[PDB]
Amino acid sequence: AHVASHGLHGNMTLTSSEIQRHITEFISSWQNHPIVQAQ
Amino acid sequence: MLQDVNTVQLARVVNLAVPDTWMSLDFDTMFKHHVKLLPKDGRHLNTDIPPRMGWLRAILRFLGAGMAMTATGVAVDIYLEDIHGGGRSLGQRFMTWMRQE
Amino acid sequence: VLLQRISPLQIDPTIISNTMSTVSESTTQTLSPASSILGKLRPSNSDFS
RNA sequence: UUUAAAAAUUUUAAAAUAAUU
Ligand SMILES: [Mg+2]
Repeated sequence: AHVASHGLHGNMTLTSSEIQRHITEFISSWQNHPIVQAQ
Repeated sequence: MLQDVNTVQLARVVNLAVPDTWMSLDFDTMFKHHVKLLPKDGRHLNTDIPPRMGWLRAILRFLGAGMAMTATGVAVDIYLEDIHGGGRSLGQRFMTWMRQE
Repeated sequence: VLLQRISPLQIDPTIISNTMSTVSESTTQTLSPASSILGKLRPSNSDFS
């Protein structure tokens, strides 16, 4: 689980740090939104 | 006006010189041929360096040669391994410092 | 086990590395087939049983 | 049709350590 947390999904040998940080910010943004969840 | 100023700024920001004890040895060919910035099994997408940041190869050759000369035994071929962040990110880190002068 | 004891073959997964390190590809590019297969393949003589 | 070579200058003025004339 720790190495999977390291990599994008496992390895990090197929993702530039540019796109990697972009998608990390994207996922962190959509993390807790309520789309992923009186008479 | 010639000799664009991306080199003087780094030369003024960083203080990395050849120590005293290396004066009797042949460190020049060690810098040139035996500290390789292309890692052993090819490209990595992390060790890539942007085209307009050539000064970073200097610091990389520093760190390779020092880490190789520190250990006992024989001097060995040392290859670049991985840069956390990335080539461009580390270059931007050095470049803000060079700019702030 | 006894196949390992008898067989003359010997799997050394540095052939793959030495053949993939000679690939010519640029650096201003966000994809690299050599690195991709080296990651997918992971040559290591840990478990070739 | 895309990439890239990037400058190797000085003699660097002073203060400390070491070697020498
Ligand atoms: Mg005398």
